[PDB]
Amino acid sequence: MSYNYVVTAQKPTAVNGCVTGHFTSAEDLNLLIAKNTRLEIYVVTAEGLRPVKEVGMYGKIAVMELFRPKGESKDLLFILTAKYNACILEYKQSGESIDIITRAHGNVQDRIGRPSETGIIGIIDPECRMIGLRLYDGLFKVIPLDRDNKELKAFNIRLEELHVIDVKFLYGCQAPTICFVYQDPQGRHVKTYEVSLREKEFNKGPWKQENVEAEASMVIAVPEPFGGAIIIGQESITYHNGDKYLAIAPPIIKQSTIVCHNRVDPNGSRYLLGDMEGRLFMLLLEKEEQTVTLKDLRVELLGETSIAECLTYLDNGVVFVGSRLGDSQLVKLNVDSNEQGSYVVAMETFTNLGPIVDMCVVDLERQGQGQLVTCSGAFKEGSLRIIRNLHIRTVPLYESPRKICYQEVSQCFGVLSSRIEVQDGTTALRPSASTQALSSSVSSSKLFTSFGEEVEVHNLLIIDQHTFEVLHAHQFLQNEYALSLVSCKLGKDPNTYFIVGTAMVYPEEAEPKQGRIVVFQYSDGKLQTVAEKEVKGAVYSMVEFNGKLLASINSTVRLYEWTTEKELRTECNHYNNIMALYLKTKGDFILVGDLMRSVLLLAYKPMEGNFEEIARDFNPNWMSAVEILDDDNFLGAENAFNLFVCQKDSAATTDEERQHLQEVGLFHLGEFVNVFCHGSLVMQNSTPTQGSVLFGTVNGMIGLVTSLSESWYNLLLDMQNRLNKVIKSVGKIEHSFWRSFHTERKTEPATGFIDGDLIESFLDISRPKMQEVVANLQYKREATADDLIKVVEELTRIH
Amino acid sequence: DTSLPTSHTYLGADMEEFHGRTLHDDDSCQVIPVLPQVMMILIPGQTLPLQLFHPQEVSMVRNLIQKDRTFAVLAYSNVQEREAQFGTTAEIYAYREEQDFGIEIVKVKAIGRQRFKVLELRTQSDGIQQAKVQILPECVLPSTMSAVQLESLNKCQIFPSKPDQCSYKWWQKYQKRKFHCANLTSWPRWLYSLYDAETLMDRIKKQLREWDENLKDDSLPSNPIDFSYRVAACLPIDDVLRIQLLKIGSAIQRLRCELDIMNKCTSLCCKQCQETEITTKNEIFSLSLCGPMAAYVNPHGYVHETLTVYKACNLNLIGRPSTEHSWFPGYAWTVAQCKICASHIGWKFTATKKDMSPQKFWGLTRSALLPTIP
Amino acid sequence: LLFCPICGFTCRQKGNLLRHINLHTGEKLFKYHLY
Ligand SMILES: O=C1CC[C@H](N2C(=O)c3ccc(N4CCOCC4)cc3C2=O)C(=O)N1
Ligand SMILES: [Zn+2]
Ligand SMILES: [Zn+2]
Repeated sequence: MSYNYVVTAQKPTAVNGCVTGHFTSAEDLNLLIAKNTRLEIYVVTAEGLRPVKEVGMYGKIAVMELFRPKGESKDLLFILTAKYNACILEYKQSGESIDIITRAHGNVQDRIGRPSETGIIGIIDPECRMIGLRLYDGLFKVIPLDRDNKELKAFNIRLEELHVIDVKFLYGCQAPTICFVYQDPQGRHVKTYEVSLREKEFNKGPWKQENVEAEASMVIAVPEPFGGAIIIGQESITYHNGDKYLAIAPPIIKQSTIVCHNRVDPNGSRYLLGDMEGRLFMLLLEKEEQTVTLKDLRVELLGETSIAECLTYLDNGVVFVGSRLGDSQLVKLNVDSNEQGSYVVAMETFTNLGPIVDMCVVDLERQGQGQLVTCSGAFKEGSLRIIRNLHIRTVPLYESPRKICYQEVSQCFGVLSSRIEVQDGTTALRPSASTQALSSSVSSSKLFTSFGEEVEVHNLLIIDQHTFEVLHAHQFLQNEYALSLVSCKLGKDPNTYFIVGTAMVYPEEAEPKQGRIVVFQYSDGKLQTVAEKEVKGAVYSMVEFNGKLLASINSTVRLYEWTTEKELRTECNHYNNIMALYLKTKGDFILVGDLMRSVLLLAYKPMEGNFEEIARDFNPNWMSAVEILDDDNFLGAENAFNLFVCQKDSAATTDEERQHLQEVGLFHLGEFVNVFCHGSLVMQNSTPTQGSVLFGTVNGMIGLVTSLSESWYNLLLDMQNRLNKVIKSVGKIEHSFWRSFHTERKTEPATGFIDGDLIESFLDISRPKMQEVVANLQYKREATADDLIKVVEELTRIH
Repeated sequence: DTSLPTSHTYLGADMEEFHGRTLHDDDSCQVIPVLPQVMMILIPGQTLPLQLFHPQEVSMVRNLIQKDRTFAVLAYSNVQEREAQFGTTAEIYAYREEQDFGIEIVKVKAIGRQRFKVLELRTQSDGIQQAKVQILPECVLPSTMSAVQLESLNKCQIFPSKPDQCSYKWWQKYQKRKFHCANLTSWPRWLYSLYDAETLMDRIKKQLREWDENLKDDSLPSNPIDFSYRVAACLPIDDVLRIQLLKIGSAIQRLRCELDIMNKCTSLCCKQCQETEITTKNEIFSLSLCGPMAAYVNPHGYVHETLTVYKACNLNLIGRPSTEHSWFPGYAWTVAQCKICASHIGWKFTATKKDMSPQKFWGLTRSALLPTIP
Repeated sequence: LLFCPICGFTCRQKGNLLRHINLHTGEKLFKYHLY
């Protein structure tokens, strides 16, 4: 078994949900933000946002809704996690002490059922009579919202429509009514049902089914006096209410898909809409009196914001934009547009490191304390983030950064970047790092549509390590996709080179047939192409292997040597019948992995001058990253946001055992790990941990994995078991369930991993709780609170 | 007509059929009889015709028909030693008795249902063999983008429908929409397409259509598992490759392996010679709905997996065109031997009437063919 | 015209009959096949 220890150096920063309500008090206007596992509660004030609380959930918040059942003085918060833990929580404040009460909780999973292709949907009736959930196709789960349902007992209702796009509860209905858009072979249709709790069934909806746009995807339940619903698709916005029907086809929204919305006016007269490219529109419902009925619909382009995962209007024209691909924003809606015609003015920016697609550790200031340079964001939100012990610096690029490497000798970073251009000859959508470089070159190699289609242009950017200016930008050939990047010396050459692997990608070709390995040298402000090699495949990954270059061309692993003529000469080949997406090395050992979790450990034999397979472990599952912890342990990121460790037993006495990498550690991280990298952010130079591997994830979380001794692992496992019996989780989710290795219809207990966050929480509990935790704990001597405090402080000092 | 071979009319007239399909629970442990004469590797969903004369196996079939209509076909790794690690359950779906030549004969047609692992092999005192069977499961994985997905984009993940024009553009749109969140990861969209079930099935369908002009889209299963098994059952591959495909439990991996085989293994040479090229993947044409290849039974009950090819070389003709028990109606067969090693390779089918198309072709036994990568 | 029971090979003499049959790869399970 292995002994590993995982901590969070940076908590998730990407916003996946946001709601507004009256949660902390009946008079306070509260903004609740869900960032994966974190729930931040702010009080909206004229000066901005005042943070009142921040909570950690033992789960990934998938649904987060505020509702106020009759008799309650303030809103209650319904939260569902990605593991189907549902909880109704209340905000209780006593003096200066704040705690989140769990009014009700329970797991709403089903033994059988296929999760919906459109994901989890959670809605609440406007009268707070029930909670409706769409978790699996063909079923609609109903949780009665009575106060006696303290275990959230739910019942299923069969849905004859299996492909449901969106669903909402309607306003102004005598009985709980749901309006939903669903797809049949004919097309998209809007249907309505009445939910009967007594019969636990569906009854005929208030209005008959109607046909809607083929791309209709969004349902908005308009409140009274309008009632009815609004269907938003890729071309038109329509309003249905009984026999009343209205439709508009505003051209402005046709440029991009509307993905998020929020109601501004409580009576439904105004809505905020957000597209996929960062545009923010306002949808206005013209009102005419007869009762009151809708007259017309009109959409206005408010302006541009960061690519919005969610929107929420707070007050006084202030809107919070929660972004997954960039920094979240607090913007102001002005009555009159500025000179540029934009009504949106940015007030505040909230940092978001995610997605971290690549990163490197570099000691720029040269004090023995490393710094983390990550490629964050995507599209116009792309940037570089420099993180040091946690101060963060942002270098916007306005294009997607993919790979990064540091060249110490030339004092610069090499960043692979991608920008989207429109065929029209291609035109860049906006200025970016690749277009505003001081010096620029374009690939010119003898080797090797429609108006409106988007194409990807790939560049290598040389960026100064001090000013972070784009010193150089080299553009790759047309249709060339740069996949890998390394910086190193080769052979007996004293020079240091940037080596880039690329694949020639065409729409008609499923798998690339051509590719390049290009060796540039950045000297005296110029990027020269020292060497160029053509290969019959995609160079997915590359590494420096003891002065040689180990590349991965499709399903082949090839070792090249750097000759005195400054050319790459094939040293040896190995064929693995799996695409070598992930390629790592240590000493003479090579770790090869594909997207389906297949792992293969080879060893280079200097005398034979070739590779031999040392070990293998094939287990169908999606794998997002691998790393080599040490000579025998290999860490990887597995489907369902898991971490796994595989171990090699060379001294097994059996050929079968010697060629098997038994898994010796599993741990549900809750984050999609994108990149691993050896390094630490703390000053170096007896310690309780050996090694250090940082990892960056999709949600902007940065984590650290280190190795413990058996004694330390046993002590900390005992400490975890003792803490779980004392610490009260929000929503009453068991820690073991939360950290259990999870997969679709499968769950194994966590093993070989110490949850560093749970241990670090030991320092925050009160002294009586510490005494309870340490009671009857064998350190020989009975462990005391002071000893465990010292141990936990030592553990905290590693990051 | 590509539907005639699948009916196995050569056996006889309408046969008693059983629609009572039965499937054992996943990971279940069972005890299954093994028919001694069957030496074929059976893929799930593949048809297997049989002719039983030996009293013991006739009795075994008779007993099976009344209990479960299921028996085990072992993928013999060591045929001479009868050592098999994996196998496939076969369910009898048609059966008939006959009294030709004053000898009792049983003509059967079964279908492969489930792969399994071999635990124990016990030889009964009556010459029958029983196997302790571990029913293998189907490793089903979620979409690659399910884990890394955006909640806002969860909608619009259901495409309108499937209508190069209106197809290649549709596939480009499908790739752009299904793998958009690939921008959150370290790999491109076209890489995730290489592990997507639908795209792999589409590419395999393109190849199969290249092998068959009248291949309607509905003729292939829409389930990745069934599609992969159907494709594997019709590939001109040796026994080792067939066992390797059987081992793979993931439909995605099976589809990828099948695509690799179809794109690389382009030559078919004599198994014994190992170098005498006999034909190429371009000459394969599907005269059977099940695919270019189909299993047939000769008068003495031997099973031949025949693959139809327009052209074949290095073959010597023995005998003269005879229509007796010809597998393909209207075609007279003549024995074909390897021109070098004289080993039997198949039969040359020649037309009997000038209005038939094609006027001539060859049917090569799968067991006598080695797929070669040029 | 001694007919080989596996492939249908034809010959009038006898020795070549075996020369063909034993050239077949397999166990041939004759007891289970010959009528
Ligand atoms: O397409 C075809 C041609 C090849 C294949 N086949 C054989 O292997 C075979 C062996 C012996 C045979 N005889 C038994 C003794 O006296 C009459 C003929 C006939 C066949 C025969 O048709 C078949 O069944 N259908
Ligand atoms: Zn031969
Ligand atoms: Zn023969």
